[PDB]
Amino acid sequence: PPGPPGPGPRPPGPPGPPGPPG
Amino acid sequence: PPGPPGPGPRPPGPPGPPGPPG
Amino acid sequence: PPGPPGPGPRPPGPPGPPGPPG
Repeated sequence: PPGPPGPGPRPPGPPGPPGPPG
Repeated sequence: PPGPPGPGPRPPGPPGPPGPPG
Repeated sequence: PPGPPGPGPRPPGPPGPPGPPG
């Protein structure tokens, strides 16, 4: 008969924007 | 009596922080 | 049969580049 559903593993986000202007 | 359990797929994280001060 | 698949948790991205000089 049918089995129950199996959560997957945890990639990184993209880089942040450039820092504060000097 | 049930079948065996089915892991799901691995999303990307949020943007990184702003970089260091200029 | 085995059940259906179970998505996992979403790291923050790296810091951005240095801010522009001023």
